Amino acid sequence: AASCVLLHTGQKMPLIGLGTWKSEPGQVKAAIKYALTVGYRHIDCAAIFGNELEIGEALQETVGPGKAVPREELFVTSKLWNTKHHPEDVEPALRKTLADLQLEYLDLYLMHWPYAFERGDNPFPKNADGTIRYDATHYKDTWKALEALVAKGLVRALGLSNFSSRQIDDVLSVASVRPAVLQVECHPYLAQNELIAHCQARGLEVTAYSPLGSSDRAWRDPNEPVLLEEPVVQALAEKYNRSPAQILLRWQVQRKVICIPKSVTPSRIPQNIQVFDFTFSPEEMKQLDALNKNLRFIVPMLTVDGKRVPRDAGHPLYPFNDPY
Ligand SMILES: NC(=O)c1ccc[n+]([C@@H]2O[C@H](COP(=O)([O-])OP(=O)(O)OC[C@H]3O[C@@H](n4cnc5c(N)ncnc54)[C@H](OP(=O)(O)O)[C@@H]3O)[C@@H](O)[C@H]2O)c1
Repeated sequence: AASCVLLHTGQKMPLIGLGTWKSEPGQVKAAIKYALTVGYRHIDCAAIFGNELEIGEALQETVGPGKAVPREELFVTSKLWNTKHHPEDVEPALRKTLADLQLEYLDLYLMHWPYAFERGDNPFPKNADGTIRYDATHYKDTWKALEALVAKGLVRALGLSNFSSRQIDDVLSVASVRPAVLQVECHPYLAQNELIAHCQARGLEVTAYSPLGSSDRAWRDPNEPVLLEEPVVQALAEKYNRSPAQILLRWQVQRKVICIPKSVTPSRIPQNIQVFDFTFSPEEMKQLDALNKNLRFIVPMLTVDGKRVPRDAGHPLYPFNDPY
């Protein structure tokens, strides 16, 4: 039970994938192997997560010309970190990921963010005051260097992560290799309808990260409301005899949006992919659609005067200034 969408490159990309953000080492390995046993065929990774090494070890014993899962039947994604936007660094950054992942090619390689950070070995270049010392490379230059990778057959498809509609069109206006996927935060509170309509218009499929709301991200502490716990989600969870998260994921699945739910919990892993045997009626979709309130949770902290404000909102290539 795992449907998929067809990318413009002709690749079959499963609607459900295994997220690995914060899936620390000594934990993601166990998660990966079990996920594969339960049907997962789509794994979502990132160099910044600092766990691709352990992921490579899991795939080294579950995927191969002998294991239970053929390499070609797996869809592996990864992303180019912000400190590797300079054209020169792009291939070394990709290769490194392949080394850690122990693969010969990625099925999808995404630019993690449209804005760059000072190049170097420090994933988070700060200075004195502790502020992030950015870089000025434009995403279009990083993108052309990313295209050379598809040429060398190191990556089958390219995509964008955290890009705005304007930035997406900016890449499309000069692309020799067109983005196949747009990965953004997406769930009932941030439905991304406008962006989704935009991508459909540009031939890009949409991947939703933090589909459950990230439960509490790597930084958050409001007080309410909580995506899970919304009465509609609970009502549907009761009606279809499924967990609140399955309801959130099914919602995305039903509207053809790819989801890469993250989990290192044995009992949730199989549940997060088991969202293909039930369906919501049009009215229930409407009810879930009504939860939309253009609210995004995956943004910075850099607390200032007892106030939470975006840390990188100052970057000229910041993706969240425009409506979408
Ligand atoms: N491109 C980007 O910029 C970007 C950024 C961030 C993340 N991502 C990707 O998106 C993936 C998922 O996003 P996300 O991890 O932020 O959030 P998410 O998948 O919405 O939520 C993950 C949290 O939900 C819990 N959870 C998982 N399944 C559950 C279930 N069935 N019921 C209740 N709780 C459940 C997890 O706990 P346990 O693990 O303890 O089960 C974890 O604390 C990441 O792993 C990563 O691959 C991409």
